[PDB]
Amino acid sequence: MIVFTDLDGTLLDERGELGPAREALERLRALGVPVVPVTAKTRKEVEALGLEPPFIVENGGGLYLPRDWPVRAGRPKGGYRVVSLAWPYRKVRARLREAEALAGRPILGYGDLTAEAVARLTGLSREAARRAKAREYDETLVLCPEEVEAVLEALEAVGLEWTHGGRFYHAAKGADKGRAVARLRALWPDPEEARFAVGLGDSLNDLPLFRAVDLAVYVGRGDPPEGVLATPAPGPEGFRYAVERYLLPRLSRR
Amino acid sequence: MIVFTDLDGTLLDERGELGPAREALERLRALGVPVVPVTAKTRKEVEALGLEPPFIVENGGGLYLPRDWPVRAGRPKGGYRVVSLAWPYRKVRARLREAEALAGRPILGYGDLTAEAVARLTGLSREAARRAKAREYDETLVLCPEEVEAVLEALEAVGLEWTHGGRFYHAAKGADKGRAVARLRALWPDPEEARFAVGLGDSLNDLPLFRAVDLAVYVGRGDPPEGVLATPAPGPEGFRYAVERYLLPR
Ligand SMILES: O=C(O)[C@@H](CO)O[C@H]1O[C@H](CO)[C@@H](O)[C@H](O)[C@@H]1O
Ligand SMILES: O=C(O)[C@@H](CO)O[C@H]1O[C@H](CO)[C@@H](O)[C@H](O)[C@@H]1O
Ligand SMILES: [Mg+2]
Ligand SMILES: [Mg+2]
Repeated sequence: MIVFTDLDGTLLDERGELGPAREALERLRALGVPVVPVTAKTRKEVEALGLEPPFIVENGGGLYLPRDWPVRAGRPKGGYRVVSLAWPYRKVRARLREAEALAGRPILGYGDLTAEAVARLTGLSREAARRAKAREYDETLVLCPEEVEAVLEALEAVGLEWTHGGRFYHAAKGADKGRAVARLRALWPDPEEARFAVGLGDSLNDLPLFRAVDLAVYVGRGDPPEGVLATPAPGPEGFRYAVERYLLPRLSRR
Repeated sequence: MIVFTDLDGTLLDERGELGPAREALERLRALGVPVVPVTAKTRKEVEALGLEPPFIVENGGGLYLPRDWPVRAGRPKGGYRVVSLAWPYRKVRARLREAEALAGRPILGYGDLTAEAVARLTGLSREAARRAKAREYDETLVLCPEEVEAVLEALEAVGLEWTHGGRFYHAAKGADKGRAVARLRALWPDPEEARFAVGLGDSLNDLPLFRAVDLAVYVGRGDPPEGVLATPAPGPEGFRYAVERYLLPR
């Protein structure tokens, strides 16, 4: 079993911290069950949480592996090995200018904003906002609700893909959480261990994750997507519940 | 006679330079008639055009005078004395943060954006965008058409004032082109020279300017405000027309 988990609104509390999930994560570690973050966050943000690879960043844009992963893949990038699945940020940003020209409306993303502005918009500290701005694949958009319909159509017209991560829309090309999870499972050193995948998440950007796993669990607000399990409470309390009710039983058996 | 002139759309053209206005300006110079730019642009932008003081920037937020102006006013700053008429930018920005609270939504302006972003949104070069970001009084807001009304109501609720510049909304407190014109006229060394003021503007946001002068000329497109002269063609062509038809004869 491998557990693939989203971060914001799933494993992380409302302040972006891992505290509330520690107990459940320790249960999993004790049982030798690997946990793989699969997130809209950047590599810099994941590193700041103290999370080690393998992990998947920017909505599946990048798969990061340990430098000594037994299966040789990707290219060395700063102490890791990286498998790039999506277009680079620079290309997304260039194509966004074309979308903006079509929409006839400004389309602002983090790349247009100061760290100070991103901090104000997100509730992050200035330092954390700098990490959120260090994007390699995916752009986070800052859209007024009134312009969303027009903007999304403009993104499609210019060949970009969009998703939504809980509070913000994102634009990218080739970044899909399920594509990335599939790739990582195919690169797993122990085929048996990778045979059964669990996926937990809370937002639209997790729908492809749920399709790529064998057991899907929704810990967001409201009703779950069809065929995905719910928990009584959202976020880390939902993650904890899922570990204790859905996973632990499956880990003994017979 | 003093000629107060808006920049963009009036003295400047599509790309932002002097069309058939160079000659019109040299004529006024030859007659020893002062020309005072009155603009939404920053001091750094006006300097880049090579314009010498006196000039009025940021929609009347600041009046810049030569350091050696014969009438003592304002605060010394290098080659200038500056008369600040409006709240400083930092204070406007702080009030904006409050306005966001009431509006329950982000209110973004140039201060929140990179020079690269400002350049893309305005059509300016990165270098020109950096100068447009060097604001001392007034903030340029970046608003989608559908959010404008909610935002304006919030700005006013927190004690800010707003104006429309031609493409962007602006927020400030105490920046008014007419107030700045009246102040400069009162600070003019030779009262006889400032007795008759002319005001040329390309837009309706030049109404405060039009009210503060004795002869108002609209060199924009379509009908001019009531009590304001017009030209057949806008721009420096309008400026030239206006100078030839309305001024030179005096
Ligand atoms: O889209 C969102 O709602 C969130 C959560 O998915 O991600 C963005 O917002 C987060 C901050 O709220 C950043 O940490 C991420 O990098 C990204 O920019
Ligand atoms: O609001 C506008 O439409 C123009 C003209 O009024 O001023 C803003 O926009 C100009 C760029 O178009 C800048 O040069 C000014 O500094 C200011 O930010
Ligand atoms: Mg999430
Ligand atoms: Mg103008």
